[PDB]
Amino acid sequence: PTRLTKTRKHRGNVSAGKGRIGKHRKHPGGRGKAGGQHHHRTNLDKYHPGYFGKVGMRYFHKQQNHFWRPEINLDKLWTLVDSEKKDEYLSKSSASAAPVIDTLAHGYGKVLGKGRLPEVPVIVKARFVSKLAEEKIRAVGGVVELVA
Amino acid sequence: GRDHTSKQHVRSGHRTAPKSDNVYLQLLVKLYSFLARRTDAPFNKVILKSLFLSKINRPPVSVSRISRALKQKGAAEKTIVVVGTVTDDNRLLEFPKATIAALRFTAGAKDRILKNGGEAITLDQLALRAPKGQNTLIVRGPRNSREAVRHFGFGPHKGKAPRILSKGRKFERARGRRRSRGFKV
Amino acid sequence: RVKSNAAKKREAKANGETVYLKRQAAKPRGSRIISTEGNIPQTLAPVAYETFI
Amino acid sequence: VLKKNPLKNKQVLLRLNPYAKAYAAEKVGSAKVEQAKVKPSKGQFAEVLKN
Amino acid sequence: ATSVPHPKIVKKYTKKFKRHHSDRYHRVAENWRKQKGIDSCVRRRFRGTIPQPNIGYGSNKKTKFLNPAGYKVYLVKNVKDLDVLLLHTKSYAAEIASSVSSRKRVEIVAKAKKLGVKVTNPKG
Amino acid sequence: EKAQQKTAEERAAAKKVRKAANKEKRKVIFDRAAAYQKEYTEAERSVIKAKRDAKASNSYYVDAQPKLVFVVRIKGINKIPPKPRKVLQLLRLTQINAGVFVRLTKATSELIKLAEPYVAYGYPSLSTIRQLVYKRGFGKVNKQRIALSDNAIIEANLGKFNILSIEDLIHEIYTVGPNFKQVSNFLWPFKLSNPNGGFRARKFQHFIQGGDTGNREQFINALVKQMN
Amino acid sequence: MSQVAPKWYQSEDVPAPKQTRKTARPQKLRASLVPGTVLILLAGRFRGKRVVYLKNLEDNTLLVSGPFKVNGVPLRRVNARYVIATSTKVNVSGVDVSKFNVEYFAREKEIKAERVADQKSVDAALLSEIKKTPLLKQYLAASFSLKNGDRPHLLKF
RNA sequence: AGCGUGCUACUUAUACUUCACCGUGAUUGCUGUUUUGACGCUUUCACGAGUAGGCAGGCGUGGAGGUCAGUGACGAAGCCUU
RNA sequence: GCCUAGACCGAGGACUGCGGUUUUUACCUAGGAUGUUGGCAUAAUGAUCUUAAGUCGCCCGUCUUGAAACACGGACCAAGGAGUCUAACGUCUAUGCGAGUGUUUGGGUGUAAAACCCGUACGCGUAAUGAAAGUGAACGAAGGUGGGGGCCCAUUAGGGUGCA
Ligand SMILES: [Mg+2]
Ligand SMILES: [Mg+2]
Ligand SMILES: [Mg+2]
Ligand SMILES: [Mg+2]
Ligand SMILES: [Mg+2]
Ligand SMILES: [Mg+2]
Ligand SMILES: [Mg+2]
Ligand SMILES: [Mg+2]
Ligand SMILES: [Mg+2]
Ligand SMILES: [Mg+2]
Ligand SMILES: [Mg+2]
Ligand SMILES: [Mg+2]
Ligand SMILES: [Mg+2]
Ligand SMILES: [Mg+2]
Ligand SMILES: [Mg+2]
Ligand SMILES: [Mg+2]
Ligand SMILES: [Mg+2]
Ligand SMILES: [Mg+2]
Ligand SMILES: [Mg+2]
Ligand SMILES: [Mg+2]
Ligand SMILES: [Mg+2]
Ligand SMILES: [Mg+2]
Ligand SMILES: [Mg+2]
Ligand SMILES: [Mg+2]
Ligand SMILES: [Mg+2]
Ligand SMILES: [Mg+2]
Ligand SMILES: [Mg+2]
Ligand SMILES: [Mg+2]
Ligand SMILES: [Mg+2]
Ligand SMILES: [Mg+2]
Ligand SMILES: [Mg+2]
Ligand SMILES: [Mg+2]
Ligand SMILES: [Mg+2]
Ligand SMILES: [Mg+2]
Ligand SMILES: [Mg+2]
Ligand SMILES: [Mg+2]
Ligand SMILES: [Mg+2]
Ligand SMILES: [Mg+2]
Ligand SMILES: [Mg+2]
Ligand SMILES: [Mg+2]
Ligand SMILES: [Mg+2]
Ligand SMILES: [Mg+2]
Ligand SMILES: [Mg+2]
Ligand SMILES: [Mg+2]
Ligand SMILES: [Mg+2]
Ligand SMILES: [Mg+2]
Ligand SMILES: [Mg+2]
Ligand SMILES: [Mg+2]
Ligand SMILES: [Mg+2]
Ligand SMILES: [Mg+2]
Ligand SMILES: [Mg+2]
Ligand SMILES: [Mg+2]
Ligand SMILES: [Mg+2]
Ligand SMILES: [Mg+2]
Ligand SMILES: [Mg+2]
Ligand SMILES: [Mg+2]
Repeated sequence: PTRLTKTRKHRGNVSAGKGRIGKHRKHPGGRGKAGGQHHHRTNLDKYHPGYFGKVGMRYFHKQQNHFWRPEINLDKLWTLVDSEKKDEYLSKSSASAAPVIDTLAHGYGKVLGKGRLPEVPVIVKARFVSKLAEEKIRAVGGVVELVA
Repeated sequence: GRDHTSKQHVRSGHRTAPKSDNVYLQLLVKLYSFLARRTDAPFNKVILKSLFLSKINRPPVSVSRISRALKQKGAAEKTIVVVGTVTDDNRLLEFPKATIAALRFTAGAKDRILKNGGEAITLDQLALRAPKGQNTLIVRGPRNSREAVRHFGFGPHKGKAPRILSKGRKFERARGRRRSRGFKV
Repeated sequence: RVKSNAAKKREAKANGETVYLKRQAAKPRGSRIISTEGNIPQTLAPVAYETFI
Repeated sequence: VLKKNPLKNKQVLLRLNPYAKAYAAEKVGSAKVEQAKVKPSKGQFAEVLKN
Repeated sequence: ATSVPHPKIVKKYTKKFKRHHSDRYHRVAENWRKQKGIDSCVRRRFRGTIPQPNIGYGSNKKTKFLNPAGYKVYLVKNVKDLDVLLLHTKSYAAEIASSVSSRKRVEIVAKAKKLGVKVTNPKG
Repeated sequence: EKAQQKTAEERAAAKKVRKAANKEKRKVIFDRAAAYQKEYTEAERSVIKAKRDAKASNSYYVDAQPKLVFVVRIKGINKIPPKPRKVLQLLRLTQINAGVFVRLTKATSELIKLAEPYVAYGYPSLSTIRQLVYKRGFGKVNKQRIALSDNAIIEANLGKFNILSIEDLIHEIYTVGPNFKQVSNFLWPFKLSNPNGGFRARKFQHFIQGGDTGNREQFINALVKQMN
Repeated sequence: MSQVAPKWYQSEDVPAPKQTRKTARPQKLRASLVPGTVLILLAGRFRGKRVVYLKNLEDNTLLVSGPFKVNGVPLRRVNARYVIATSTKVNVSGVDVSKFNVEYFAREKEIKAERVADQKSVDAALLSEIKKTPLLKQYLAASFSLKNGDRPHLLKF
């Protein structure tokens, strides 16, 4: 709303809050990102280091679909078990019958190993796993089954 | 004339009321304005200040924090007090039976307190079973984990986050971030 | 001074009395009586001007 | 609501200092001193008159 | 003081606060405007210049808003507007709006006299 | 009306008991004031006797150097160098005609020496101290300037320092006592008027050269008589 | 003015005054005001008239008579601050002024027969004592005025 | 009624002292008497210069939702007026 | 210790306090002016306007270290007349939900540009780091130490537990 802006309160004061010496001018200092190497170096060096220069190799025609691999950690892995049957599975799971967790079918590419698992065997289906994630799954008596 | 040793006409710099115009938050302040004014209990004076805090000054307290706070020695049956929202944590393996008084509960949080035998009460229900805050335990959420705090106090060799819209190798990584491109700060 | 204060405090505890350990700034001097045996006051006057070159 | 000077209001003076009553009753402000009609400066203190 | 008793009414400044140079130029109206000029003799408070509004002239909170008879004046449009002054007839007075017709104004004056409300503008 | 008469009777009984208890406290402060008067007179006569004896015995009695000073800021708040400004602020002299009591030591003497071109100070007599405390004496209670109109204010703020009366406070100031700091800091700086009779023709020069600043010593009492 | 309604909490009850501790104390008259003193009236109808002071009424006023035959100034009250107390005195020990008080001068043109009788009874003794001092009756019958070069700060009365 | 110097009294700033009132900041207390206002009431103390500039609290205008079953051809708005 | 001349002021509004006198569960000068008398209400009293007198008062706005300036605009008056909207953002605040969140691209529906309803994806978040190939977050109660509000046991003190 315009009735809340300070332009309405500056009415009657000569300079409208812009100063009498400095005044409000068209473009003192330039337009946009002007002077980044000469007189705005002190700004870009302090607040945006790394701005100028080249780093790394280019990639012509990069399709981000190739690199799709959403991550799921171990502390969030049991949220993929059916909510209505989570508590029963946590009790009756054994080596003879353990829940199957299809991580790819839920939209995840790699299983990572953050957190701690319940001491309960599980069968985890993943495209990729980390070394420690699979070590923790085997320790609770589970297994990782690679899919594609 | 006076030689002033301090600045004149200085506001206290602390909130004396919520900025919110929610009438129901006013009633809780009403109740604890009376309690802090009349009980000499330090618990009620702390709560009155906490009811004034802004959204970033009352971070959510996860149900995992309550589990960890109840795991202190001799604190298993204390009353957990959260001036704010209590959120769920799907990374917990188990939750105890506990009594928790909070401004708000999420659907997952309430489902977890009652499933494990606990109670999820409001701060007015707290004031009758504990008008002096006896056997209570105030829990506050992490304030410095916010993303906005990542950019606070940014400077050379400060280790803070650049204020940037996109992230990648072409975005503020070459000169001033790398010794092969001049210097590194 | 820490050691001296500790020694004074323990000796006062041993004697069952008290000792004050805070330092004090110099205070104005007390009253006193000036004897004039051999020291009868000598009268001085400002001296006249002379040139010594 | 109004500060009253104990040096003007006698009742306030007695409120603050009850001993003022005894001071008034005993005439402590005009108390005589009992002493001898001596003059001990007859000797060497006449060094003040001349030297 | 036919109204509820009040302290003596003090008006710290009784003249109008007139805008600087509203007397020199017709385009400058007497409605007060604060001078903002760098060299202004009035903004810098030179001796001999006009008085200016400041919070020191504020009215005593016990005599504030009281007319010479000791009443606070409430604007009345229709006869139902006098109902809010039923329990305040000795501290609040009614003022009839200029746009009330000659018919309704007579009814308001008649009911106000019945209700005991005092009327500040009884002739018009 | 019934409730008012019931509470009035209860108040009357409680006030009867309170007055009975306070009578003893007033006897205590009466005895203390009488003892203070006795020791003042005895010390004065002792000093007079010592002076007379030293005069008789071809000796010279040297008075004990004053332990207390009353400092009045007679200079405005404009054009003060940073160090004397800070010194005047630390003496709580932040306005013209502000007075404060200072216990003389080396530290406080070098403080007063720094403020010397802007203040007039001296050695106050007992009657001057009494007049100051009676007419313009105020206490700092919860950071508020409260008139010393009743001995209960002094008791409530200095009873842990054995000050139960205005005369206890005056005695503690005059004969500089073990709790002089607390007693003088409880006293709000005295706000005096201008002198009746004026200053000298030009204030801001030392008292020795015909001005008003610096140490005037016992004539501070006359100056306080002009300003209080 | 505006349309600001009175509120329900705006009470109209008048509080009682606090209990005042201004207990009145008696009037202290000037040392020069002694019954029988000749006074000069400075204001009022009888301004400039020299009159005899008779009694101190309980109203803080002074009972005064001309006497009426000499001056035309009757028995009445005056205020002590509108009077110059001279040094001339008349022996009024033989004048009965017991019946004179505030209620005598109560407001009820005509004149009471009682008041005329009292005028004569008082004036008989007043004239008898006035004749003893020569020129005192003539002095009382003459009006007072300030002549050129009269300085009241230097004159004795 | 000049120059050097001493003395008595006197003159008066928005400065100082006491007091009234305005505002700001703090401060005392207020729910079995909280009693149809607690965004409210109340005790006390200190303080008040200000360009550029910041913030806060308000006044006024065209038009809009709701409400006053508001004013009005028995005269709205506008305009002139010790 | 005592007497005495004058000026200005009278905030507060049942009681509550401290003293004093105690002749007394009473009185007082002691937590802020009362008593009495006269006059006036066709008015003494107060305000404004105009004008006279006394005293002071240079033309505003602007740039400037410095303006009444022999610096610039302005003869006068009325009406108009200048920090806006948008895309994307930083801080702070309020609100809804909360490890998720966003109905409005679209579909349903309608009293039809409104209101009401629906869901897949997608954006942001939930993982970082490296130029990249790639790898990828618990020794321990998700750590120890000194503080740390609050809470618990105590009984000045002291101890326990100690979120941010
Ligand atoms: Mg506005
Ligand atoms: Mg502004
Ligand atoms: Mg400005
Ligand atoms: Mg302009
Ligand atoms: Mg700006
Ligand atoms: Mg400009
Ligand atoms: Mg600029
Ligand atoms: Mg680039
Ligand atoms: Mg000031
Ligand atoms: Mg201060
Ligand atoms: Mg941390
Ligand atoms: Mg981010
Ligand atoms: Mg670029
Ligand atoms: Mg290089
Ligand atoms: Mg005026
Ligand atoms: Mg006006
Ligand atoms: Mg006037
Ligand atoms: Mg202007
Ligand atoms: Mg200037
Ligand atoms: Mg009209
Ligand atoms: Mg009562
Ligand atoms: Mg000091
Ligand atoms: Mg004088
Ligand atoms: Mg002189
Ligand atoms: Mg001079
Ligand atoms: Mg000369
Ligand atoms: Mg002033
Ligand atoms: Mg003034
Ligand atoms: Mg209640
Ligand atoms: Mg200001
Ligand atoms: Mg300003
Ligand atoms: Mg305002
Ligand atoms: Mg509007
Ligand atoms: Mg428009
Ligand atoms: Mg509308
Ligand atoms: Mg109508
Ligand atoms: Mg005209
Ligand atoms: Mg009054
Ligand atoms: Mg007492
Ligand atoms: Mg003139
Ligand atoms: Mg002039
Ligand atoms: Mg220019
Ligand atoms: Mg320029
Ligand atoms: Mg120039
Ligand atoms: Mg100019
Ligand atoms: Mg020139
Ligand atoms: Mg120029
Ligand atoms: Mg130019
Ligand atoms: Mg033009
Ligand atoms: Mg021109
Ligand atoms: Mg012209
Ligand atoms: Mg924004
Ligand atoms: Mg997504
Ligand atoms: Mg999604
Ligand atoms: Mg290792
Ligand atoms: Mg610790």
